[PDB]
Amino acid sequence: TIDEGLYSRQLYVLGHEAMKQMSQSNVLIIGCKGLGVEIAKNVCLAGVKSVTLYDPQPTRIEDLSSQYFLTEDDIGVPRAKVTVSKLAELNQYVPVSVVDELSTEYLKNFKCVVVTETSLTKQLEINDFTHKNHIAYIAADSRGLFGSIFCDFGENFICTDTDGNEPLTGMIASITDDGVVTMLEETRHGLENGDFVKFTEVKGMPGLNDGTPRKVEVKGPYTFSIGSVKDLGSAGYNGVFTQVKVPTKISFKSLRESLKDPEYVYPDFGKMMRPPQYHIAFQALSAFADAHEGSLPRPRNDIDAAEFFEFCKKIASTLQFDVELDEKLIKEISYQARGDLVAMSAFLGGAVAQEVLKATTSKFYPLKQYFYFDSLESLPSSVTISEETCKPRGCRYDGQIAVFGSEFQEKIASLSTFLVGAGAIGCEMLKNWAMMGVATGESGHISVTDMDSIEKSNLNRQFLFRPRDVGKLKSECASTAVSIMNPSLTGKITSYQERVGPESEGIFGDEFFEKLSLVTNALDNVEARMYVDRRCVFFEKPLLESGTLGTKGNTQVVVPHLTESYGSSQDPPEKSFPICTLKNFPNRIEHTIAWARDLFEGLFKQPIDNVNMYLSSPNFLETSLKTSSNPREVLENIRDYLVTEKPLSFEECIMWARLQFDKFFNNNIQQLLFNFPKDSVTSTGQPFWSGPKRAPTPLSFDIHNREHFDFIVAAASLYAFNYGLKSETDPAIYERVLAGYNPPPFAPKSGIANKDKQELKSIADSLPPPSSLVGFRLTPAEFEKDDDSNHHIDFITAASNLRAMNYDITPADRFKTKFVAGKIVPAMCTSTAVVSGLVCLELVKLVDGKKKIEEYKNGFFNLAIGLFTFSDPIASPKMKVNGKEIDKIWDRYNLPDCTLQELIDYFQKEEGLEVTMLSSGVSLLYANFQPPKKLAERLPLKISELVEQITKKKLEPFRKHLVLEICCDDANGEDVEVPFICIKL
Amino acid sequence: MQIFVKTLTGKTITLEVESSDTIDNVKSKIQDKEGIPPDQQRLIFAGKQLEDGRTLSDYNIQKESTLHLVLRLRGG
Amino acid sequence: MQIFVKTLTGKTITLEVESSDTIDNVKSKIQDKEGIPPDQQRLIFAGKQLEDGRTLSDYNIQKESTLHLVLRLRG
Amino acid sequence: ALKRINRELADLGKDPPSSSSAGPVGDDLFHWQATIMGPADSPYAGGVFFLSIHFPTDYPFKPPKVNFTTRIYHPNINSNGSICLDILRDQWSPALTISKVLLSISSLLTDPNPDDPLVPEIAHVYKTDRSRYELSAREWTRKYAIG
Ligand SMILES: Nc1ncnc2c1ncn2[C@@H]1O[C@H](COP(=O)(O)OP(=O)(O)OP(=O)(O)O)[C@@H](O)[C@H]1O
Ligand SMILES: [Mg+2]
Ligand SMILES: [Mg+2]
Repeated sequence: TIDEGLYSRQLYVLGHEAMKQMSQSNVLIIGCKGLGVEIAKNVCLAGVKSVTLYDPQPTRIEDLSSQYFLTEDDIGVPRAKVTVSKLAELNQYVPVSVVDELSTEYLKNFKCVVVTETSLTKQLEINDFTHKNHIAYIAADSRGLFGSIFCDFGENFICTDTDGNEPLTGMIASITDDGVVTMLEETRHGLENGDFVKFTEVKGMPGLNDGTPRKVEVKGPYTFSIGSVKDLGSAGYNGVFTQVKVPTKISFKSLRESLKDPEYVYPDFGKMMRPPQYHIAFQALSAFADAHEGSLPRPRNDIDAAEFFEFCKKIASTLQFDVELDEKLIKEISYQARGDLVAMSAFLGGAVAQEVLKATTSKFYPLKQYFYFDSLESLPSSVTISEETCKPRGCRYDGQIAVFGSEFQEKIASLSTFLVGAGAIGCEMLKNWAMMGVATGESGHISVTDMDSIEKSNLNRQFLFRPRDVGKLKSECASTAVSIMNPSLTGKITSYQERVGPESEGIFGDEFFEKLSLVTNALDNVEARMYVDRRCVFFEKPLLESGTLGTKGNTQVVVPHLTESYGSSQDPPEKSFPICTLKNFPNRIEHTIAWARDLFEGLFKQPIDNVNMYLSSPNFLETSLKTSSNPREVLENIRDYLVTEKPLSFEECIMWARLQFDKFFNNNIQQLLFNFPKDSVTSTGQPFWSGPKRAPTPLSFDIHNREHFDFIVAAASLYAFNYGLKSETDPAIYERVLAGYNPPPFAPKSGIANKDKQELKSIADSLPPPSSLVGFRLTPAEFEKDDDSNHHIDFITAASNLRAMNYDITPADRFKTKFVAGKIVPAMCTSTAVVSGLVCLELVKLVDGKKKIEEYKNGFFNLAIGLFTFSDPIASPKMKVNGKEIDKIWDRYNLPDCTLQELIDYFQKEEGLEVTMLSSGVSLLYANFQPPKKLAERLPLKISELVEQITKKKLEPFRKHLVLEICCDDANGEDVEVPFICIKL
Repeated sequence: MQIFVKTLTGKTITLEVESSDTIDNVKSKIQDKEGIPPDQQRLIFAGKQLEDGRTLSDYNIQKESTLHLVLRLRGG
Repeated sequence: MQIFVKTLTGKTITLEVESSDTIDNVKSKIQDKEGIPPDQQRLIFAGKQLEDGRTLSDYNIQKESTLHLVLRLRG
Repeated sequence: ALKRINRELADLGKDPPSSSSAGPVGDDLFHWQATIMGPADSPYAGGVFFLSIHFPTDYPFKPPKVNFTTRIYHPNINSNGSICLDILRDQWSPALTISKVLLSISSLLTDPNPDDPLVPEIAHVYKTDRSRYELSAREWTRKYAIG
C-alpha cells in the first residue's frame, strides 16, 4: 500500500519490500542541532514509520548557523519543541513526536537510535544497552571542518543486498561437457568470481533449468565456468542465465570494544594516515568537554589547544596507540571545535540518513564502522584567521565565524551567484546559501531560474515545497521559502521562469553575466550543462557542476584559466537499439516497450498533427508531396482520420481498437512467418529463428484475457480522446460491442509507371476542402507518464506485453514499463544532501580565490557501497602558437568589427598564419576552396554584415559580440590549432 | 606487477601491468576487460586523476595499488 | 589465367591466377598488393561469397572473371 | 563540431572520393547532401543515389543521421530511406569519418544481407526467386535512380 504517487523516484532505488520494511520502523534522534535536524528531515522524507526527538536544551543564537527550523523568536525555548512542529509538515505519513526525558528501558521501542551532540560516557551507556538488545546504533559528530560517523547494527546483522545493482542476466550460446559456458557473439556476462547463477531455456541440458544456483568461475570477458555437468548431459545449446544474490552476515563490535581497535572507512586514499589521528582527537575533545563543564575549546585559543593536545597525548598513551601525533592537524581540530557549518551538516546528515535506511531495510552495505572525514583544504588563506577575528559577535553566523572569521563573512555576504535549476539540488543549494549568509550584504544578490512547475512526485526530495504549492513555479516558491528561513534575504533574490538555452540569451546576456561571481548548475540533462559551460567559458566565470543517480553522485568545479571545462570530457552515451531489432526481431522487454512507444506516437500523435496541419496551412499538400519521405502515408493518414475512419460514437472507437489489435498482433506476425517460415534456414544452412531471433506466434483475441481487454480499453479511450468523445469503463459495453465483430479475411501477400501520381492526385482531390471544415481540430495525445488517468502508460504496457506474448518474452508490469518508457531517473534525498554539501564545501574555496590546482577537489561517491573518492581537477591544456604559450580553453582573440579581408590580413601579418576556414554558429563564412567570384563578393564586407547575409537573419539589438571558429595553416602548410575569435560589434 | 581497479558500482578488476606501461596501455586493458572506451574512463589514484601520455611510475603506482574507475552522472 | 578484382572505390586490380588456386592464395595476393588483411576481405563472385578452403574452379571462375572486394559488415 | 566537420570536408576536397561526393547544403555545415554511384557489376549499375546527412550538435560523439533520398529496392533499406548499418546506431565512435560511412553504404549496395533484413519481403524474394529480385532492382533503379 505504498503511495507510488509520492515515492515514485525512491521506489526505483529501494523497492517495494524495502519501503514496506521501512514503514514499520521507529527512529529515535538525540540532538536537534543542524546535523540532527538534517538527519530527521532526510528520515521523514524517506518514509519511516515515525520519528522521535530528544533535545531539552534551550535554544541559543549560534544554533541558527545550521538549524534552519529555528528562528530568532525561538531563543530560550527547547530546540525539540520548536523543531517538531516544522518537521511534522515534511511528510504526512510520518508522525513526529518529542520526549522530555530518556530512560534506558525506553529505547526498546525504536528500530534505530541516532545520537548527536552527546558526550562519550552517555554514548557508552546507550550503546551498552542497544548492543545487547539488537538495536541499530548510529553516532554522528561535526566539529568545524571535521566529521565522524560510527555505526553498530548488532553482532548478527543480515544484509540481503550488498551493492544495489540489478541481477545480471545474459544469453548463452553453448555449454560444453566441462561447464564452460560461452556467451553470444561479442557479449559480456559481467560476472565476478564467486557469483551464483541459474539457467533457463537451456536445450540439451534440462537439468540446468531446475533453478539451483551454481558457483561461477570467470575465465574471460565472454566465457565462464560452473563446474562439472557430466551427468546432466554432454552439451547444451542456447538458453539464458540470471544471477542469484545471496544474503551476507555482517558482525559489528560495540563502541566500548571498537574504541580500542577501530575499523576505518577511508573517504580519501590520498590521506590514509589521518583517521587514526581523528580517532584520538575526538576522544580528546570529549575528555576536554568533560573536564570543563561540557565546554569545548574556544576558537583559535592557544591555551585551550595546548590543553587539548595534552589530553590527546594522554589518550594515545592509554590506548597503546603506536601513532605519531601530527600536532598541527590535532590543534586544527581543537581550533574549530565550536564550528558549525551547514555544508558539513548536510554531508554528514545525508550519509547518516542513508545509514539509518540501511539499518531499517537490511539493504546495501553499511559503514564498518568508523568514518572520519575532513575538508581542511577549505580553510581560507587570503584573510586573517585568529582569536580576534573568530570570536563570536552574538549573531546567527557565530558557528561559521568560529571557523572562517568575520572578514570571510564579509566576503561571503557580497557574493553575486547564479543558480540554474530549482530541483532537489537547487533547493538544497538555496538552503545552504541562506544558512551561510550568502548575498546578505549591500552588494550581494542571488538569481535563480527554472521553467518547471511543482508536481506531487517532486515533494519527496524537494523539502522547500509543500502539497499546497503543487502547480506553481519552483523558483518563486524556493525564493519565498529561503526568505522565510533567513529574513535578511528579503529583496536579495530574483527568480526567473526562463529556460537557459540559445533562445534566452536576451535575458541572460552580457550585462547579466558580467556582474556574477559564480554559476551553480542544478540541472538534469547534458545539453543544458554543455550550454551553461560554454557561456561560463566565454564570460570566464567559476562553475559548480553536480549530478546524482540513485545512490551515486559526483561534483566538479571549473575555474577560469586553471582547470578544463565541463565539456572537455566525454560520458557514455544512451543506448539505442538497431531499427531491424525493434521492427521485426525483439528479444528483450525494452525492445517491445520502444516498439509500443513508437506505436503510440504513430497512432495518436502523428496522424492528428498531419490532419491539423492540413486544415491550417493553405499550401500543405504541395510542400508535403515533395518534402516528406512518404507523401502517400500523409495522404492516407489525412483521409483515414478525416473521412474513412472518423468515429461518431464510442462503439466505433471500440471496433477501431479491435481492428488495430488484429493489425498489430495477428496479421503482421502472419506476414512475417510467411516471409520467414519457422523451418527456414540462413544462407549457411543454420536455422533462421535461432539465438537472438525468437519465432513469433499470432495472437487470437479473447475478451476474457486481461491483457487483450486492457489494450482494447486503452486504445478506445485514447481514440475517443483524440476525437473528443465520451469514453466509458464499464466492461458490459465492451463485451456487448466486441461480441458482434466479424474479422475481415486476411491472407499474406506474396507480391508478384506514372499512374501512381494520378492515383495520388485522385486521393488528394477526394479529401474534403479545408473551407468546408473551419474551426474543426483533432486533439493530439502528448505523452505524459506522471498522470495515471490518461491511459498512456496503460496503453504502452498493454501493447508491450502483447508483443512480448507474440515473441514469448516475459511481460513487465506498469511500474517497470513506466520506468523504461518515461526515461525516469532514480532520485534520493540523501544523495542530494551529500552533493549539496560537497558543492558548498567547494564554494568557500572559490570565494577565497585559491590559485593552486591541488586545493580543489572533484568528488564522486556511491552510498549503496559506502564509497567516497576525491581527485584534483585536470589542468587546462596549453599550446604553442607563434612561439607563445596559449591556453586551449580560456584564451581568445579580441578584434573589432573589421572586414573579412582585414581579418585575414591581420591573421597573416600578426600570427603568421593563413586562414583556411572561418565559421560562426552553424554557418561557413569563409573557406579557402570557395570559387573566386563568391570570395570577391564576400571579401569587402564586415563580419556582422557577412553573418547577417549568410544566415539571412539580422542581428538582435541586444547582441554585443560574435564568436568565430577559425582553422588556419602555418607557412609550411601544417595545420595549427588556435583559440576562438571574439568580434566586438 | 598486479593492480586492482574498483568501479563506482562495486565491481573489482585485476590487471597485470608493468611499472613502465603508459596510462594508455592500462586504459586499453580496462577496455578489453570491460568494453569502456579509453576516452570515457576516469581513473583516480591517491587523489590524482590519471592522464594520458604519462607512465605509472609518474604516479608512484606500485604493486597491489588500488585505482578507482568513476564517471559523471546526469541527474539532479 | 587472368582475373580482375574491383574495389569499392572503382579500382581494378589484375591478377595472374590458375583455376586450381585456392581462395586463400587470392586473399594473400590481395593482401600483398593492397595491404588489406585477409580477415577483412569479403570476396564476392556472381552473387556468392568466396569461402576459404575452396578453389576458383569450385565457383566456376574462368578466363577474365570479375570479383568484388568489400568490407565485412553484418546487421 | 564545426572544426571537425570542416576538417572532414577539406579532407574530402583534397583527395576525391571518386565514387562519392559529399558537401554542405547551401552554407549549413550540419546538413550535407551526398551522392553515391551504383556499382557497375550490380543491379543498380548506372544509378545516382542521393543521401541526406544530418550532423548532431554533439558530433563526433553521436552518429550522423544518414537517410537515402532516392527510392532503392534493397533488403536493408526501407521506404523511408533508413539504412540498416551498425556504425550508425550503436557502434558509432568518434574516430569514423563520413568517407568510411560512404564506403560502408557502397559496400552494402554492392551486396545485400538477407539473413538479418530490414524489409522481410524483399529479403524473401532475394532468398527464393533471385532472378525476379534482379529484374525488380533493375526496374527500380531505372525508374528512380536515373533522371
Ligand atoms: N535548461 C534548463 N534551464 C533551466 N532549468 C532547467 C533546465 N533543464 C532542467 N531544468 C530544471 O532543473 C531541475 C531538474 O531537477 P529534477 O530532475 O530533480 O526535477 P524534475 O525533472 O522536475 O523531476 P523528475 O526528474 O523527478 O521528474 C528541474 O527544475 C528542471 O525544471
Ligand atoms: Mg518536473
Ligand atoms: Mg528531471
